[PDB]
Amino acid sequence: GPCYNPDAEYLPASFKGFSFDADSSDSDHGRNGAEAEFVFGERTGYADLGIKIKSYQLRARFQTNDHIAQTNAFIAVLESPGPGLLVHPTRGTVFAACRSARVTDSKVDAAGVTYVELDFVEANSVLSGFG
Amino acid sequence: CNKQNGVKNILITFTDCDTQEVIGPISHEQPDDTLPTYKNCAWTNTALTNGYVQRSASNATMTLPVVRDLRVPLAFYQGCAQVDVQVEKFDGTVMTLTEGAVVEPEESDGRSVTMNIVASEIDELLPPGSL
Amino acid sequence: CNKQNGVKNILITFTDCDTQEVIGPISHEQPDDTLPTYKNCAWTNTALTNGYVQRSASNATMTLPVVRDLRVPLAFYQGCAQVDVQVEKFDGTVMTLTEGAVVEPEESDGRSVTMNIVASEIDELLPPGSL
Amino acid sequence: CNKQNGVKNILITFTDCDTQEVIGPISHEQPDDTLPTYKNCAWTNTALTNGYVQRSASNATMTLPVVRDLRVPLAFYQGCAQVDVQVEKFDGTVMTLTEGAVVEPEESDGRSVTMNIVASEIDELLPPGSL
Amino acid sequence: CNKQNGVKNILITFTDCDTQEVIGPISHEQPDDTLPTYKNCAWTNTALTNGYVQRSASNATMTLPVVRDLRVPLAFYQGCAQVDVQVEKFDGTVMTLTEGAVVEPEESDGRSVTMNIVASEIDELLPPGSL
Amino acid sequence: CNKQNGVKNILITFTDCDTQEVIGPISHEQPDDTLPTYKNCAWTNTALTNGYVQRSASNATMTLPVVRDLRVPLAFYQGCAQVDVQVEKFDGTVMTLTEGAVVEPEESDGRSVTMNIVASEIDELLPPGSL
Repeated sequence: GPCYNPDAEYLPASFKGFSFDADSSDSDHGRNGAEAEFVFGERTGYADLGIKIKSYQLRARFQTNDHIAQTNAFIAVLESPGPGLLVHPTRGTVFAACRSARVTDSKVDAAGVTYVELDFVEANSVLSGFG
Repeated sequence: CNKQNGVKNILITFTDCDTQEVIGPISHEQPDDTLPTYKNCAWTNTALTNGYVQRSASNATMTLPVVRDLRVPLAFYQGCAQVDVQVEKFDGTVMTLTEGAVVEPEESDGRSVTMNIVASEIDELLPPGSL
Repeated sequence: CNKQNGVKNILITFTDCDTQEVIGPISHEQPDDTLPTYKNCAWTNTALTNGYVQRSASNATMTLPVVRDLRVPLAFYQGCAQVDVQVEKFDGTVMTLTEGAVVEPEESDGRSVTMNIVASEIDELLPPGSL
Repeated sequence: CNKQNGVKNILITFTDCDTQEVIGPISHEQPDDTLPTYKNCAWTNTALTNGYVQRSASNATMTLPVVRDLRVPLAFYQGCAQVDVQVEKFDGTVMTLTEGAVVEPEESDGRSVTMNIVASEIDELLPPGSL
Repeated sequence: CNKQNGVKNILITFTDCDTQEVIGPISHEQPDDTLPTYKNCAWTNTALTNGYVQRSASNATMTLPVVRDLRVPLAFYQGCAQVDVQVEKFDGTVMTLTEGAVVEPEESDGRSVTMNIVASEIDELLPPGSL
Repeated sequence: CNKQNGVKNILITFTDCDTQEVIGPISHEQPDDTLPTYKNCAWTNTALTNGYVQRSASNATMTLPVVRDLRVPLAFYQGCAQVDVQVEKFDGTVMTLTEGAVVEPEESDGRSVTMNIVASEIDELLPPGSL
C-alpha cells in the first residue's frame, strides 16, 4: 500500500524477555503423510500422519556504539536452559527454543554492525511420565 | 488554439499517512520544458520466438517533473504521502491518477522534484471525438 | 524524384484486446527526422571459430517513432492493443507487418511514442525491378 | 525579494572524534552554482505489481558541496569528525541536520569538498504559512 | 597575496628498492591546471539505517598529476620505487606524506604522470591561526 | 630545441611466424597527435589497509598508434607476427622493446592501427645526465 506504516504493523521481536530488532522472519509449516505407489498400478494413495513441527528463522541486527555488549547479553540469554517465549514479528507470541545462533562480526570490512542468524523451533511443553 | 504540445494544468492532492488529512488539489508548474511521461498498459510484452510474445504483469506509471510548492513539506513529494494527480494538456487530453505512490525518491535541491508515481490504472479523457 | 531517403506514409491499425474492435488504418506522422528501422532475418548468427557460425532464432523486429493520434488512447501505443503497421518510403519500398506486439513500453510525455514491435516476419516490397 | 532559488547560509559545526572538542558553527560558501540536495523520507518505496508498493528503510540524506575552510583540517570534511549542518535558502526554508556522518569520502584538491551526509532525520522550516 | 587557489611547490623524494639510494627532494611542476586531491581520514563511514553508520577501514590517499622529470626513470613514477611527497599550496597549507606507494600505475606518454599514492597518514600544516 | 614533447622516430621490425623472415627496421609515422604510451614496472601494487600494499605481477606494456605501411600485410599489425619496436622522442628519450606480442587486435580501416604490445621489460634511454 501507499501509506503502510511498517513498524506500526510488525511486532517488535523479543525472545525470553530480551528485546531486539529483527531483519527477517520465516516459518516452516507443513503436513506430513505417507505416499502409496502400488506396483503395476495406475493409482496412488496418501495417508495423513500428523503435524509437521514448526520452525522459525530470524536475522537480528545490532548497529549501535555498544553493539558488542548487546550481542554478548543476547548470547548469554540465548544459551539459557529450557525453551522460552518468543515474539515472532509476524506470528505473535509462541514458545520456542533456540537451536543455532551464528554471530557474524567483521572489523576491517564492516565495523560497527553485528549480525545474528537465529534458528528457533516450536517447543511445546510436555507432562513428564508417559503423558 | 489546438496544435500546441504542452501541459496546461497540474493538480496534485496530498494525503498524509499518519493523520489522513487531505491537502489540495493545489495547482503546480513545471521547472522546465520537459513534459510528464505516461504508460497505461498493465502487461508488458516481450519477444519470444518467430512471432510470439510472452506477457508479463506491471503497473500504470507516470513521471512528473514539477516545481515544489513552498506551503507543502518536501517529504510529501518523496514518498511520505499518498498523491492523486491530474494533468491536462493543451490539446484537451486529461490524465487522472488516484492513490499514487512516489516509487523512487531522489535528491532535490528544494525547488524542482521529479515524482515517479505508480498506480493500478491511469484514466485518459481523449478530446471530444474518438474511436 | 525517387532519390530521397525518407518516410512517406505510416499506416497503423489498432485491434482492441478485450473487444476485438478494429480501428484504422489511420495515417501517422514522424516527430523528428529519425526514421523507423527494420530487421527481417529470423535466424541471427554468432561467430564461433576459424570460419564457422552458430545460428540462433529470433523475431522480425521494427522500431517505429511516431506521433500519437489524439483520438486513440495512449495505452494502445504501449502494449495494450494489437497493431498492424505499414510504412512506405519515398523511393518506393513498402514494409508491411501484421499481428505485431509492442514489446517494450516506455514513458512518453503524451505526443511522441517509440514503439518496438516484434512479428513473425516482415514483408518488403522493393521498387519495380529487383534481383 | 523571496523569489530567488539559491542558498544563503551554510553553518557547519565540527565535533572532533578523539577529543570531543566542538568547533563552530562556522559559516561556509559554495564553490560553484550547484546547490545542496536533500531527501527526508526514511522509507523508500519500490514498485511491485498492478498497483502496490514494497517499502524499504533508509536514511535522511544530504549532499553538500562546500569550500573548505583554511582553518579546519581537510580530514574533518572526509569522515574523520562528526558534523552538524544547517542550510538556509533565499526563500526562507531552513534545513537543519545534527549528528551527521560523512559517509562516502572522495579525493579533493584542497579547496572544494562534496560531503555526503546521512542522518536519522532532516528538519525543514517552511517559510511562514504552510499546510 | 592570499586568496589564490593553486599549488605552489611539489617536492618528491624517490627511494629505489633494490639499492636503497635516496634521490631528491626534487621540485616538480603540473602538466595542467588540475590540482592534486587528498583524503586523510582512515575509516570510511557507510549509511546503515535511520541514523546509524557502519565504519570501515581504509587508507590516507593522494592523487598527484605531475610532470615527469627527465633525470629520473619513468618506472620510479609507476610503483618501482618508494616516494615521499610534499605539496605546498598558495594559501600556506602544506601536505606531507612519507613512505608512499604508487598504487595503480597507468600508461603515460612519457611526460605527464598521475600518481595514486597510499599511505598510513597524511599531515596537514594549516596556515597560521587554527581551531 | 630539446623542449618539445613529441615523437620523432618509430622503428618496427617484423618477424614472420612460419618463415622467420626478418623485415625491417622500417620507419613509421603517426596518424594523429596522440603519442605512444608506456608502462615499465612489472609488479603492480594494490591498496590493502591502513598503509600497506598487495603486489601483483604483470607485463611491460606499450600502446603504439601507427600508420600501416603499404608494403607490409595488415595481419602483421594484428598479432600474426612478432614485433620489435623502438620509439625516439624529441627530448632524447629512446624506448626499445624486443620480442613483443600484439595482444589485442581490433578492426582497422586499412591505414591507422593501434598496436597493444606486451613484453617482459622495456628499456629507457634517458637523455645524457640522469640520477
